[PDB]
Amino acid sequence: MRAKWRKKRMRRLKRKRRKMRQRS
Amino acid sequence: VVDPFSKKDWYDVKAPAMFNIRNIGKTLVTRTQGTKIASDGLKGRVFEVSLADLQNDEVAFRKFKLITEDVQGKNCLTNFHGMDLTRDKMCSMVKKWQTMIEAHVDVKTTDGYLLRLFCVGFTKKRNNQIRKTSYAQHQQVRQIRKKMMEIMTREVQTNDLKEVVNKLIPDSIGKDIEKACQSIYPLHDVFVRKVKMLKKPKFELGKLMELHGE
Amino acid sequence: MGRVRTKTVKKAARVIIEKYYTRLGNDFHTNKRVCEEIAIIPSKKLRNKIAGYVTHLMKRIQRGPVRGISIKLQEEERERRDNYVPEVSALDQEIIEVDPDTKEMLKLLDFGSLSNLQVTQPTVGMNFKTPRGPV
Amino acid sequence: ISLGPQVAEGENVFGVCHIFASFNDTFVHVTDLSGKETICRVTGGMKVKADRDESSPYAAMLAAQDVAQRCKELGITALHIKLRATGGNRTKTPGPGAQSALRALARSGMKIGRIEDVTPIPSDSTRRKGGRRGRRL
Amino acid sequence: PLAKDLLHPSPEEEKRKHKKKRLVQSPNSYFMDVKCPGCYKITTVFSHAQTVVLCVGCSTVLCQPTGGKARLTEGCSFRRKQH
Amino acid sequence: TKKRRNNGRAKKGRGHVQPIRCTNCARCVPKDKAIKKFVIRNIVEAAAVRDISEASVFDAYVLPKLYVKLHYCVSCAIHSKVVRNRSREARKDRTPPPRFRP
RNA sequence: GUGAAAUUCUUGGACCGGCGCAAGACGGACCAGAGCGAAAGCAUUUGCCAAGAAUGUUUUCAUUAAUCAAGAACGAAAGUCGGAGGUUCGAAGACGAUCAGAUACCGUCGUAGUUCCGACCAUAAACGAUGCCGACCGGCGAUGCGGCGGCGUUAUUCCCAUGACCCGCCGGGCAGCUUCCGGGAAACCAAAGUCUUUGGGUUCCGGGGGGAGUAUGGUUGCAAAGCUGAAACUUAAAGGAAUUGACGG
Ligand SMILES: [Mg+2]
Ligand SMILES: [Mg+2]
Ligand SMILES: [Mg+2]
Ligand SMILES: [Mg+2]
Ligand SMILES: [Mg+2]
Ligand SMILES: [Mg+2]
Ligand SMILES: [Mg+2]
Ligand SMILES: [Mg+2]
Ligand SMILES: [Zn+2]
Repeated sequence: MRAKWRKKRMRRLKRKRRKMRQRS
Repeated sequence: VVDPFSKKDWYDVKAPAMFNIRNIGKTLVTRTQGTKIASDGLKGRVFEVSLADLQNDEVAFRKFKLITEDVQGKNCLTNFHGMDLTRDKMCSMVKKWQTMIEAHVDVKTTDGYLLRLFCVGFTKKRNNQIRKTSYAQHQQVRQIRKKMMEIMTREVQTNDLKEVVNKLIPDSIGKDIEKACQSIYPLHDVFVRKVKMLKKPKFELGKLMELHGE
Repeated sequence: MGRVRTKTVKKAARVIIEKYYTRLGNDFHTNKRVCEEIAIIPSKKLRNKIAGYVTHLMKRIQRGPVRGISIKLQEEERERRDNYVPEVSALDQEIIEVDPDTKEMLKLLDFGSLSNLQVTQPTVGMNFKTPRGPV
Repeated sequence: ISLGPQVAEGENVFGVCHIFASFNDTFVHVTDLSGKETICRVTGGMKVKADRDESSPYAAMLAAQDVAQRCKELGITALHIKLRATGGNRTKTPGPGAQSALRALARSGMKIGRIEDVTPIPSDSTRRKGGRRGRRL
Repeated sequence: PLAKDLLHPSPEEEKRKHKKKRLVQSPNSYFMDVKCPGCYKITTVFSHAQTVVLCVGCSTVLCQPTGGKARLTEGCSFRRKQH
Repeated sequence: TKKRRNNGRAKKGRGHVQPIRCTNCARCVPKDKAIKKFVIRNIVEAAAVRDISEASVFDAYVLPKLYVKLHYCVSCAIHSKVVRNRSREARKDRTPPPRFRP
């Protein structure tokens, strides 16, 4: 996988995790 | 259905007395019907024509505008409206390993016309020069340009439009710029690249008629 | 087309020219006859192919040197080339074009002031370099 | 009549032929010396129906022949030439129709004056179309 | 050249060398007697003068300071001082 | 593996160079990196120089020249065969190719 | 307009040509292995404002210096907020193509943006993938600046300067060619040399590959995100440079 798009996918996952922690 | 080229009648074009050739060529326009006056139809027409076609044995890389201002009979009387260098000459002017100097000035003629003057020059490599590049330092370029501005305006604001045209037909100004600039940096292909009209003095009919007369 | 000689025929032709030069001549048929006994060649086609290139080579070497070598051909051609034997040497010039700097060097050597020598006008302009850059 | 002036036999009359020979099209446009009055304008698009040969030499030479007979019909013998490419920020060399229209006009009974390039040359244009990665092909 | 005589270099290359890169430092500049026109006295002007030196008695300027060395006006005779 | 000492561009003392657009595809290419081919073409092709000169009303006219400076990205330059791949030693030669004028 | 097309505009005068006007961008060719700047970066003319390197210096102070935790200024583009302006181009989006499909590459429009002012952000393959200061160690030809010399040609005038060239020298630069200086795994590098013959001064920083620049904590931010930053677990290779072959739309 292209490293730039792996980085972009990682940012999506981080934003999802922050959403779930804020939910709790 | 019927073609309108039958309704078009032909006229001739007449140059100012600056030149030994008087007839530029022929135009066409429709007849005068209703509010459509053919006289005002011809007025405001420019004619990009070679200087060599205007003189006898001059160069062909200059071109004049020669807009019409008065029409009488079959004669469309034109007056000087601008001069420019031909595209192939300007493109051949630009060379690598040398410096280009350009200047633009605003000069008001004693007659009244307003002229924007464009002049270009290039540095020169000596016959014995071995260095590939002939570059002029920035202050040298500035002094060349300042000299170009001052001794272009000092001869054009001092005489009317008629004297201006009859002195730029051999580009005697470019020779004067070229001669004066040698003490700072020698130049070879110096020409007045372009000149354009900005204002016109209230369209005196007598001034046009004396410009085409005595 | 297609008459190029193989290295087999060429080298064999050269070798017999090296060893047997006097025995051979300008005639093709005579050369092919001497080729019979100075060397053994199992093929008649190779025999007269070798002999054909021998006559071609010997015709060339009759008026010049080639990549083949004969010890005689070295010695008599060095005995020849004696000289053009000019009546005088080419370096005994009555007057010699000498730069003023050169005469200064000669008087530093102390061998200056020779009536044979005469000084020349130094060149002026100092423009000896070619114009740098393409043209 | 004859749709022309009363010019003498020896004296020639000069038109101006603007040849906007870009890619995919070949404009042939003969006007008068002022340029405000046109005599004839024929284009390779109006001479062919294939829509891909609109800048082709064949269509350009057909346009040149057609405009030549119209100029002779209306009484024009000589013709200045102003060749023009696409210009602007786009390409600057003329397309394939410029050369065939030039030869066809000359060979169809016409005189040639002065030829000049009038391609619009920006000092510095706006941003060109295509993006910074260009036309990926 | 491995065996260059560093201790005793000939004067021409010492003069050619930079002043600090000489074997012993020596300024390139010098003082010189300058005679302004229309006077009698002799004034000293630095060869690398930075200020406009003025002949006191005679009105005309002597040297215009430039980049490297002073610019002596025409007619100003100058003599060196002990090399 | 640094292929070229100059990294394929003539930039030594600069930090940044303003770009240009390829005249074939409009690729944004640094100006010091692009291939510049300055062509001097005849206005009229060599097959029709006769027809224009014959039809010219002037007794002696000189056909003009097109002065177009062309800027290429290296991909359009290679595709259009303006520049070719060279050997490792051949790449170090910066002299322009011969004109083969005679 | 394209490979061919199509969407789109068109007898309402499209395109083309001419004369004009307005707008907002952008400063071609000259423009270079050229200049400046700490980098980012900087190209129309003229003026003003401070600033700066180098050169010149028999001027002045006399060690005032080098690198630097903490801290601080600047910092492409994109992005955010507020206000103007919106020409072109153009994320998103729509349509037309193409394809088995085509959420694309191609074409026509087109939002945010691209432009300016202010306030944020602090990130790039921010690259020379290469710390700074200092010393030493080959040659050659150029080039930019400054200075010093000299045959000569040119500029004008009546002589010198003084400019344009020409032949050199010095110093500071951007670089280049060559070399069995030496180094290195080699590619290559006059530095990436002066290294087992190992120590000039001093910052930052790496420790097999992944997990992972992730989790968590703290801090910055309007947000996007930035800075700092693991572990469990998993794996015998991952990599670098060159060589031969094989293959290439
Ligand atoms: Mg491709
Ligand atoms: Mg950069
Ligand atoms: Mg349509
Ligand atoms: Mg930005
Ligand atoms: Mg906004
Ligand atoms: Mg658009
Ligand atoms: Mg240190
Ligand atoms: Mg590790
Ligand atoms: Zn391209």
